[PDB]
Amino acid sequence: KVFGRCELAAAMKRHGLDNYRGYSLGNWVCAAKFESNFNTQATNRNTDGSTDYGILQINSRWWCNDGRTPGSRNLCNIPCSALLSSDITASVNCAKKIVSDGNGMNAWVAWRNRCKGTDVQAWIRGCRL
Ligand SMILES: CC(=O)N[C@@H]1[C@@H](O)[C@H](O[C@@H]2O[C@H](CO)[C@@H](O)[C@H](O)[C@H]2NC(C)=O)[C@@H](CO)O[C@@H]1O
Ligand SMILES: [Cl-]
Ligand SMILES: [Cl-]
Ligand SMILES: [Cl-]
Ligand SMILES: [Cl-]
Ligand SMILES: [Cl-]
Ligand code: NA
Ligand code: NA
Repeated sequence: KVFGRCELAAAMKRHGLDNYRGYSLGNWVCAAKFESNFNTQATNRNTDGSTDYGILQINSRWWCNDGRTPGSRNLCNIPCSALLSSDITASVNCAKKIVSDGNGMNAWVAWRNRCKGTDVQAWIRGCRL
């Protein structure tokens, strides 16, 4: 599924990401935008052979199991394919673990490089939330 911006904002809000670990909702929407262009089916292969999955491009090196990232962890205890669902629950729940892990949203490269320190509230501007 390719979410609309506000649709995703609302879904993320419903799933408790607004101000989760202090990260306002726009951070999460910004991250999703630049990680996946709001596409739940996005996958990208990393240089180490892991793959990033889903709307928040959660990687299989640490967070999910895709059966082809040897030596990796599965800290969200999910098949990576679950992160490709049109239902963002699994991604959100995993993202909550990630962002809780001490590094905040810096785990999301695109967030660090494209959202952090920007006016992320712009990403939820105009949305009914
Ligand atoms: C939370 C999450 O999974 N974020 C992704 C990053 O992990 C990806 O970065 C890449 O992650 C792999 C596995 O840890 C690293 O080996 C790789 O070096 C790292 N790539 C970079 C450029 O840092 C990122 C890839 O675009 O996608 C999400 O942000
Ligand atoms: Cl868009
Ligand atoms: Cl915000
Ligand atoms: Cl694996
Ligand atoms: Cl959802
Ligand atoms: Cl933080
Ligand atoms: Na990425
Ligand atoms: Na894994």
